[PDB]
Amino acid sequence: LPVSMTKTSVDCTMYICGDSTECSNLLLQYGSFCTQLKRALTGIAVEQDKNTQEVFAQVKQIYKTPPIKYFGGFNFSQILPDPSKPSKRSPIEDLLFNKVTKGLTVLPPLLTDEMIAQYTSALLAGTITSGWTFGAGPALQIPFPMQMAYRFNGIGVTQNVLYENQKLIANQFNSAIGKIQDSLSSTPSALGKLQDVVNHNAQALNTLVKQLSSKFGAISSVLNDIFSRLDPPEAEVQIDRLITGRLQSLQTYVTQQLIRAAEIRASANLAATKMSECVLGQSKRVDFCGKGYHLMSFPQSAPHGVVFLH
Amino acid sequence: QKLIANQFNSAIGKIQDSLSSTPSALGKLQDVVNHNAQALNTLVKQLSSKFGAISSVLNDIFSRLDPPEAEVQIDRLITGRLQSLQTYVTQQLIRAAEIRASANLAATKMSECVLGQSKRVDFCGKGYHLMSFPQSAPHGVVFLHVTYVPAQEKNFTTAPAICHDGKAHFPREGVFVSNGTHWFVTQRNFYEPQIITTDNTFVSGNCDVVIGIVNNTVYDPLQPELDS
Amino acid sequence: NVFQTRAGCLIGAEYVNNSYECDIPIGAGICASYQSIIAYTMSLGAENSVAYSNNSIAIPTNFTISVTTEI
Ligand SMILES: *[C@@H]1O[C@H](CO)[C@@H](O[C@@H]2O[C@H](CO)[C@@H](O)[C@H](O)[C@H]2NC(C)=O)[C@H](O)[C@H]1NC(C)=O
Ligand SMILES: *[C@@H]1O[C@H](CO)[C@@H](O[C@@H]2O[C@H](CO)[C@@H](O)[C@H](O)[C@H]2NC(C)=O)[C@H](O)[C@H]1NC(C)=O
Ligand SMILES: *[C@@H]1O[C@H](CO)[C@@H](O[C@@H]2O[C@H](CO)[C@@H](O)[C@H](O)[C@H]2NC(C)=O)[C@H](O)[C@H]1NC(C)=O
Ligand SMILES: *[C@@H]1O[C@H](CO)[C@@H](O[C@@H]2O[C@H](CO)[C@@H](O)[C@H](O)[C@H]2NC(C)=O)[C@H](O)[C@H]1NC(C)=O
Ligand SMILES: *[C@@H]1O[C@H](CO)[C@@H](O[C@@H]2O[C@H](CO)[C@@H](O)[C@H](O)[C@H]2NC(C)=O)[C@H](O)[C@H]1NC(C)=O
Ligand SMILES: *[C@@H]1O[C@H](CO)[C@@H](O)[C@H](O)[C@H]1NC(C)=O
Repeated sequence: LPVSMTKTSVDCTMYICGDSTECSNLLLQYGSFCTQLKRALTGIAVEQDKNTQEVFAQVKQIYKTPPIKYFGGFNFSQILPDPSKPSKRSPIEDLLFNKVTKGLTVLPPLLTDEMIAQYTSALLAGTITSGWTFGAGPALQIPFPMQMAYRFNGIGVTQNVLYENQKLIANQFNSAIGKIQDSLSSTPSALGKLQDVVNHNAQALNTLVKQLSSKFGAISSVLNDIFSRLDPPEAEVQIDRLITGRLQSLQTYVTQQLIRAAEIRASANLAATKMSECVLGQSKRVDFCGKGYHLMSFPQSAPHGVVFLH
Repeated sequence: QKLIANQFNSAIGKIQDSLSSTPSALGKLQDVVNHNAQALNTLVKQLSSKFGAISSVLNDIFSRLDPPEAEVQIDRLITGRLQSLQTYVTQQLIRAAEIRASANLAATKMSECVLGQSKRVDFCGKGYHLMSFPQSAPHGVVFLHVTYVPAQEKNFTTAPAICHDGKAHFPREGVFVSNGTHWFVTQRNFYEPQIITTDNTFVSGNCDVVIGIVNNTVYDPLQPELDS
Repeated sequence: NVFQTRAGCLIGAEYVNNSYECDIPIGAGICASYQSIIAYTMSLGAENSVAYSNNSIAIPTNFTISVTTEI
């Protein structure tokens, strides 16, 4: 699920007029268009930051897994942080990170990748050591087999079913984790949503930049060329045509950015709901936290998004 | 009952005081109002723009110039004002879509939190949801989520099952806990230790399969009756 | 006071090793606040290690009724 896109900002006067002061003076007659563009882009950026905050900052505590990582035969090494790795990212998180790759500026996000990794690690530690109790109050520890017996009892299967064949269930879970790692490492188009986000942003910026070389019905697309080859009285006309074209292009870009921001906000709200209702608890809503009867979910951070292991 | 009622009353009073003292809590509706007012103000202020023409006054353009060129200037003014108006309308449409999403969420919250008790975690507030109360606000709605929050936890030693006469007894509803010497069965969300009997446990299989099973006696209520 | 950050170079505040919750977001995990003006790396939260063992359970012995507002 995508969560946020890149925070972008545009220099209106620099984009449209280069280094010409007469062009800026002419632009001054058009009102506060650049002000509206700045306000829209600032709103989009703060919205992206809020999206990340609502999706990932669900806990006020940073929980730690015990040094002795034995959970009744359940193997969690593929999703727990790797101390050997300098970035402290889980192997699945590392694979996810690897598999996803003027006048215009890109603002860095407020939360670095290390902070989101710490949030996901806290979520995993809380949901492993304390079950779902940490999402509703103080974290109360419970042995993992008993937590899984709770979760089996949640879906209408008695405790003895799990307790009598615990080893088989643990082996199946470990095999499933290995298989999902292999499936992510093999299928190339599994991460298509985040890549489409990145590609859409890059294409929009490149199109906006490429539009700057369009004549827009004028004699030339170079501002200094017009200012150096023509006298004023028709120079104002030519420059007016150029600048009105460039305002049209920039306004179109801002409108598409607003629409895409709304779409990403809807996706981020869905991701936050999924986090709350599948990671912090067990969900009876069918087909909401995976196909079949839901037991538990594990979050993994990804570039511009989040990955859920149902 | 008295303690719960007192806690509820104190919580409501605390909420009233918190709203009375914290201004930034009610900022969403204020942001809506500010956005609408700012957009309308910008639209009004845009009228005084030349839009590339010589004058921002239409009748002054008619009067001071010849109609052959005044018509071109007025065309520039008209296209500029149409652009401003359509920009305002487009931003209003996007904001209206966002408000529609918020209102749909609010209606769902009303239906699932006020008209019933919700098992969805964190949907009707932090903690286990009990009930909710709606309150009207300018351009919005305020929900008062009443939730149950556990407190004052205590350590115990637990076992998955109890082995008795070669039979494994599992808790019917609760869990097995021990204070150090004796074993009890208690409900999961509140400490109410009780004697382990055959009425609150069910038997399933022998003791050689379950890992961590412990040895303890299980009381049978019927034995004293036929003992006499 | 000149501080070099990932978002840019910030002039007028000094970096502080202490970590507090974010007040004025800056970028790349750095926030500014007025105590003079200081810049710091925001703190995610207070660490809390859960005493996990394979035969220990924590059971609440009390409760509190909580009321919260959503707008
Ligand atoms: C948990 O899983 C990990 C990997 O999924 C296991 O690590 C493997 O251990 C075997 C032998 O111990 C090695 O031959 C493999 O190369 C290891 N794999 C990796 C990726 O390191 C681990 O043994 C499992 N069990 C525990 C208790 O950690
Ligand atoms: C664990 O709880 C049981 C029951 O609450 C305790 O057993 C009772 O303890 C009291 C006080 O020590 C005695 O007066 C009773 O006679 C005991 N009942 C029985 C049936 O023996 C037990 O002492 C507690 N253990 C610990 C370590 O606190
Ligand atoms: C629980 O009780 C059973 C039954 O008394 C114990 O099983 C006995 O174990 C001893 C020593 O291991 C053997 O000599 C007996 O033959 C066993 N009896 C039976 C019927 O199998 C069991 O060891 C007890 N559990 C614990 C932890 O002490
Ligand atoms: C339950 O017992 C555990 C361990 O006996 C307690 O965890 C200890 O907490 C203290 C307080 O900070 C630490 O100094 C110890 O290092 C902890 N021990 C372990 C093994 O982590 C835990 O606090 C107890 N729970 C309650 C509610 O008292
Ligand atoms: C559960 O907590 C409540 C408070 O949240 C306790 O009520 C207190 O009880 C003591 C002694 O009975 C009084 O001195 C306090 O004034 C009470 N507090 C309030 C707010 O009225 C209650 O005793 C606790 N229950 C248990 C079993 O410990
Ligand atoms: C619990 O774990 C410890 C060490 O991790 C181990 O010695 C002990 O046997 C385990 N308990 C059970 C019932 O397997």
